[PDB]
Amino acid sequence: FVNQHLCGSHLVEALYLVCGERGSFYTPKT
Amino acid sequence: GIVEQCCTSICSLYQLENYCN
Repeated sequence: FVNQHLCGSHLVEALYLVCGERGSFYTPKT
Repeated sequence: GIVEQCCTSICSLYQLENYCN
């Protein structure tokens, strides 16, 4: 059911939606 | 890696979760 591709922006955001890891963890840029 | 997987391939609810902790 939740088997799609999340590239570009989708992941950086997904984190916020589930467990925000964009602090001093995995807060990368492209 | 953290994103690569859910980008080049597809991932699941848990594959995502890992980030969490």
